[PDB]
This record gives sequence, structure tokens and C-alpha cells, in this order.
Amino acid sequence: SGFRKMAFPSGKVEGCMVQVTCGTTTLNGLWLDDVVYCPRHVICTSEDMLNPNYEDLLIRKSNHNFLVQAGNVQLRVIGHSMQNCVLKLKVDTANPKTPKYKFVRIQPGQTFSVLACYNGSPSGVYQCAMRPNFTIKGSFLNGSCGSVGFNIDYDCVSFCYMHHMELPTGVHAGTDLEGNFYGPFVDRQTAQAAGTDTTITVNVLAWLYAAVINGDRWFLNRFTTTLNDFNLVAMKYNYEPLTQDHVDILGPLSAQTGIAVLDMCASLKELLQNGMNGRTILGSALLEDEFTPFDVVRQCSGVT
Amino acid sequence: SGFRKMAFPSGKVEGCMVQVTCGTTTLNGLWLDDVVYCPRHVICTSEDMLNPNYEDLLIRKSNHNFLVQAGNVQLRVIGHSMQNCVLKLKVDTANPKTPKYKFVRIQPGQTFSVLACYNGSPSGVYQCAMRPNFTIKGSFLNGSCGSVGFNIDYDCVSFCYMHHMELPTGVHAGTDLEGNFYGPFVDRQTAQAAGTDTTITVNVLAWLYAAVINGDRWFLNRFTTTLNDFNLVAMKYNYEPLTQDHVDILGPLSAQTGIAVLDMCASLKELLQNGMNGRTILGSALLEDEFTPFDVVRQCSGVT
Ligand SMILES: Cc1ccncc1NC(=O)Cc1cc(Cl)cc(NCC(C)(C)C#N)c1
Ligand SMILES: Cc1ccncc1NC(=O)Cc1cc(Cl)cc(NCC(C)(C)C#N)c1
Repeated sequence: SGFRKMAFPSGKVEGCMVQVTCGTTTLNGLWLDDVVYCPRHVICTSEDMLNPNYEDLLIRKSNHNFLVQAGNVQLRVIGHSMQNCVLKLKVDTANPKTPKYKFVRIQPGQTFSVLACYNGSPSGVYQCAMRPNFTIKGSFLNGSCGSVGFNIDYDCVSFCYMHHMELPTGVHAGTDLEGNFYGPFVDRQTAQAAGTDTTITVNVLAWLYAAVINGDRWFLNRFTTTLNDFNLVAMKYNYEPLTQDHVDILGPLSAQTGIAVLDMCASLKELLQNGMNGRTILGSALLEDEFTPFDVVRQCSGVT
Repeated sequence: SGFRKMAFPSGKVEGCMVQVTCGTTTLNGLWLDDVVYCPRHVICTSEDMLNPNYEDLLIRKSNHNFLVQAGNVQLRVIGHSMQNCVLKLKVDTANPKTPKYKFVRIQPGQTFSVLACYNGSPSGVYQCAMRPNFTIKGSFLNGSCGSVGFNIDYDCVSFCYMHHMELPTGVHAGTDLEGNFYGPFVDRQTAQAAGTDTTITVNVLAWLYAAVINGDRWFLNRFTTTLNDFNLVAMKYNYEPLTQDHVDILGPLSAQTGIAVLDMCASLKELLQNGMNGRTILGSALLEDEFTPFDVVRQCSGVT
């Protein structure tokens, strides 16, 4: 028992991290097979970031201008191309530690682990979620760009995020591994305000099921509700609308605990209306929304 | 910017995890050089756990009764010995992935990463602290025994914890890598109640400095206090006493932010007395105590 914000083991991804330098800019790259992927803004000076024309800036760079170092050894760059907001640097050596992998584009509410890196070296691993406004609340400093987000299914790493920037508000933005930003963000030093960061309802419900499974049951009430009644309350509290697809996804947790999804919705409705009254659930004084229903099942069953 | 509960990258430790089976009991082991370390209760049946005499049970086991599998390959056991509550299984092959390592015994309040494993396979990584009552609040299921806790300093892994059991109250107990339990716990199915789980004051203060560094400043007040006055309040709120050694350890964070340690103590005193009033600090509605001052410096400076 116990329930922790758990990240995937990071070894398979540590084996892919490299340092990429272009001129005076250094950041991280992801080396898979004979390609290193990195944010295209590696070609920019800080002055370029104000109004960059990436195609024009890229014309001034040749393969030898991209310095890629894996551990303490240099990789030879034999090609380069830009795909949306990422650069793909073809190297002459396949990464011998390339795991089985896929590139996936996640939806808001989905969680993933981040391996925060600097200079191609791992600093730490944490778990987060793609927020409903397409930002992530990470822990990243200058030089962390190119650090990646991923999920693992047994031996296959699904890369879903590459870090590109911090918005003026201190939240983070990035792309999938095809170089497409999540949300409306652009890799430019311009006004980019984020939309409403709503609470991921289906994940809160999953976490209340995790709380019941782990014996924290005080919040269970004698009520039920309907999807429409619950959603009226969810809207008022800036929670995402709960759909029948979300109810279906919670079916395994409902079956495990014997608590109908709509009864748990009624317990969540009361928590929103009454507050916590100084109590905690799974050691939190707020309702946690960065565990998906699959995360709860995975952690509560010991998937490896 | 941003501040996350961050674990160390787990790759170096994933390379050390093996499965150990004795009879019908399977758990995890840690393979370093030519020794596999695991909880001694691998020799017990569930019935044995009620009143085990480990020396007597161990007499009935030979080297061939310990099955050690690393990946999908069997290791040959050429010796076995019990050291306190751990077994050391000498194998004929040194682990080729053995990192630079040390065995350390940590003090309450110190944090470490756990690589939760099942059947010698990694499931996830999370960060936790040795509680002042010598328990850890982990996420562990049956079969997780032998999973380890560690810290990393560049390329040296300091192992500090090996998981042995879950107390009847759902909190966790284990040993250092010499097999000595943290706290008064024993590897027996008997009454073992934990003492007061007090809040680690020096870590809360570190985290309030992290909050200031990351721009969450609302809780800073116009007051100061003394160690003795602060400790009167800390005692009332089940917080650990703050010592001058703790003040000294917070000196780098005090210097970075320009906030005297005793002024931050006065802000914490007001938070304890007034509550949060529905506000959050670093996305938490409670005061977080599982970041040490070194963790805050490490995360805020991007150490790799
Ligand atoms: C600084 C940081 C922190 C966390 N995550 C990521 C990052 N880095 C970024 O955001 C990349 C970036 C993007 C834009 Cl639009 C401008 C710049 N300018 C350069 C500098 C003035 C040093 C800064 N900041 C750099
Ligand atoms: C179950 C678990 C969960 C989390 N962390 C660790 C563990 N496992 C343990 O505590 C090991 C342990 C120690 C004692 Cl004193 C007795 C037993 N009995 C066996 C069984 C009835 C299956 C159970 N439980 C097993």
C-alpha cells in the first residue's frame, strides 16, 4: 500500500541523452538510431529569439556547425534537417543503447515522466501531466531544453514531449517528437499567455479511487449524482467536464472498489463544495489531478 | 523555474536489480560486484514470518536454494551469509553494470529516491524521506521487498535503504545495506506501532526558500522570531525542533534569497498559526517537508 507520484524508471532514456551545441548555444538532444533530435532554437543566439526566421538562420549552418557529444565522445554529423520546431541531426553512428521506441502525441490530461537534463547529462526525473491549456508545470532551468517526456509500456518507450521553453508566467511549453508544439505556443520571445488551467476531473476521480484502495476513505459520502448535475458543479469549480468516455475509463477502478463512478462524482462534488476542512487525502490537502486512471491501475498492481 | 518532487535518474540502479527466489518466496536483490544483497526474509514462508528464527531457518538452505536471475539469465550462487537482516549471496560473476557505490546510513529528515521493483524488474521511481519516526511513506506492494533507496553524487551511488516490510498501519520499514533496520522495527509479523511522525522543519524552511526563488512569495511576512520562540510554536504543531546546525545548513538559501533564516521561521510560524486560508505554495496546500536544503540547492542549480 501507499501511493506516490511515481515516474517511469529513466535508464532507457538516459542512454539516449546527448549534448548539442551550435555556436554559443548548448542544449540537450535525444539520440535514437542514427538521428539526434533537438529544439531548433539551438541555432539561435539570445538576440535571435526576439524575432527568429528559422529557415534563414538555418541556411547559415552546416553539418559541422552542430556539435554532438554523447558522454565524452563526439558524434559525426552527416546531415541536418528541420521538421516543424525540431532539428534532426543525422549522425554516422547508431545509438547502441537505442531502446524500442515510438513517437506519440498525447492529449491534455495525460501524464508522462520527464528526464530533466543539462549538457546532455541527467539531473532528475519527475512525473507531470499535459495541462488542459497545453502547458506543463515542470522544473526546468536554462539549458534544460531538449529534455524529454515519455511513457514506457514494458520495453517500449513512447516519447511524447521535448522541452522548448518557459513562458513569461513560469510554466512550460514544448513539442511532440515531430516538432509540433502542444497548444498555440511558438518558439519566439513574444507575448504568449496561457489559457485556463482547469483541473483534470477524470484524474481526480482516479486518485480518489487510489485513496479508497489505500484506505483513505473519510470523504466517501452517502450521495450519488448524474453526469449533468456533476458537470454543473465541475464547471463552477474550473474542473474539466466529465464525459461518458471518462466514466468508462474509470470502470476498472469502480469494479475494484465497488464504488459506482457517479457515487465517487458525488463525493468529489461534496469535497468541492465543502472543502477539505483541514483534512488530507493520500497526504494531500488539495485534490490531485496528475494521476490518470491507467496510472492508478498500474501503480496499484505493480506493473514492471 | 518550477519546483518538482524530483528523483535521481534511476539507470545506474536499474542495472543492479535482480530477482532472488528461495523456495516459494521471490523478491528483489541488489547485485553489486559479485554480491547480491536481499532481505533475509526471502528464506521464510508466510507461516515462518509469525515467529522466525532466521539462524535456524537459514541452516536448512544451501547456495543452490537461492535462485538469482539477472534479466533472463541465472547467476551461480557460490556463497551465502546473513548480515543483520540482509542476506549476501556471493555469485560467480561480477555485475558488469556495477556503478561506483557506497553504503550509507541516513538520518531522519534525509531524502532519497526509491526504485520500486517486482521480480527483479523496475516499476517506478519516486522520492521520499526517512521520517523522524524511522518509517518511510512509500508505494510498495507484496514482492517489492529488496527494492532500494539511494542518492547520487555525480557518478557515485550511495545506497541507503532496502525495503523489508509494511507495518500494520500501512507505512514502510527497512534497513540500510548492512542489514540494520531504521528505527526499532523487526522483520517479524508482530505488533509494531510507529512513533509520532513529526514534520521535518528544516526541510519545510528549505521548501519555503524554493517557493521564494520560484516566485511564490505571498506568505512572507513583516516579522522575525528567535530559535527559542519558533521552537515553542514548532513543538505545539508537532514540528521537529530547529537547531543552530539547521540554521547553518540553510545559510546558502538565506544568502541566495536575502531572507534571514529567522525571518523565514517567522513566516512559517504565521503559516502554522493562521493556516493557508485556501492558498497554495508551489502548488501545495500543505507545507512540504520532503525536500532537504541540499535538494533545493541541487534542483534550483541544475546539478547533473
Ligand atoms: C530559461 C529557461 C527556463 C526553463 N525552461 C527553458 C528555458 N529556456 C528557454 O525558455 C529558451 C528560450 C526561449 C526564448 Cl523565447 C528566449 C530565450 N532567451 C535566452 C535567455 C535570455 C537566456 C533566456 N531565457 C530562451
Ligand atoms: C505486503 C507488502 C506490502 C508492502 N511492502 C512490503 C510487503 N511485504 C512485507 O511486508 C513482507 C512481509 C512481512 C511480514 Cl512481517 C509478514 C509477511 N507475510 C506474508 C503476507 C501474508 C503475504 C503478507 N503481507 C510479509
